[PDB]
Amino acid sequence: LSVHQLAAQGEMLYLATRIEQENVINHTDEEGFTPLMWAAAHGQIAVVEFLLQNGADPQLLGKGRESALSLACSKGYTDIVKMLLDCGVDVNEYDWNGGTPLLYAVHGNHVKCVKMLLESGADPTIETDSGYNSMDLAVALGYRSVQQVIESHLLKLL
Amino acid sequence: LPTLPKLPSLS
Repeated sequence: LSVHQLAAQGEMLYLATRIEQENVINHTDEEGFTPLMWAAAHGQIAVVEFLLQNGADPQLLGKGRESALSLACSKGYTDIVKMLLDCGVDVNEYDWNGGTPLLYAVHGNHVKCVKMLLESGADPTIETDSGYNSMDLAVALGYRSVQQVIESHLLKLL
Repeated sequence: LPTLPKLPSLS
């Protein structure tokens, strides 16, 4: 099983073995995804920790500029988001799908993730090419708790 | 294959 797959399944033994045999920790697949990205996408906290501790680069992006952060944000994997935020990744980066970590957190109704992003410097007034920001999206989708967190943050700034 | 949701896209 590829290192990506071992990561996605949380197969700590086989994954730890493989990092010994070959230097493959940052090896990308066809879509530019690192094992770390696969681990983030599947909410494998233990694996994410293992990978970061063993040289995995959290800033590496997919072909469509996908990030480990946005992948974890989109699913509401709060514990992984914290870890990656603590790596010092950019919070405000866009991908080709026009999404940012905040927009994916908002889209998924992940209130805790939204709070965490905003506290890490994610800017809720940055817009997609369509002209809507994170507040707009929260209002559009009817996510009232998410709306309040964003509005509260904005209010404290002004 | 890890996937992100398609987000709203306005004309």
